[PDB]
Amino acid sequence: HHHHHLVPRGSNPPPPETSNPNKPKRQTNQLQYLLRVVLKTLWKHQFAWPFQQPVDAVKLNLPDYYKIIKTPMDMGTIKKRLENNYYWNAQECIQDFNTMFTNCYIYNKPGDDIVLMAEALEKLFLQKINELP
Ligand SMILES: COc1cc2c(cc1NS(=O)(=O)c1cc(Br)ccc1OC)OC(C)(C)C(=O)N2
Repeated sequence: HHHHHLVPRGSNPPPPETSNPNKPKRQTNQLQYLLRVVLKTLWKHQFAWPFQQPVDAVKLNLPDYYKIIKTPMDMGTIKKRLENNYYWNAQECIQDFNTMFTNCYIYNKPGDDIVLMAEALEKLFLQKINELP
């Protein structure tokens, strides 16, 4: 038999939503700070790049990534959610950051370069969180 299962291929899943008209939303002091200070300082950091977009498991040759990580999250998605006023409160946005960091610590090994990057970003995140209004 000449079917060698070379197709169909893998793919990335659809990315998290960044819009949802029926989701409850608010603008709050805390959410404005989350965009203007928290997200924008992490985004500009030289360790941000692995976290600036949904994980492209196809490009990165990480075929196990979406087998292990079932609640993906990234700063591109968070940025867009903040820009779109998607959240109801600060907790929803903070939880997204916490999911992103937790995913990184699940997927990778302590001491890995990616983990060193997440640790540094998480330290900065926690510092900025402490000055939330
Ligand atoms: C092993 O390659 C990677 C592992 C991760 C990763 C990216 C890669 N591949 S890579 O080419 O971006 C890469 C980044 C660093 Br830092 C070190 C080695 C890498 O690939 C070998 O980012 C995410 C998906 C957020 C992750 O949690 N882990």
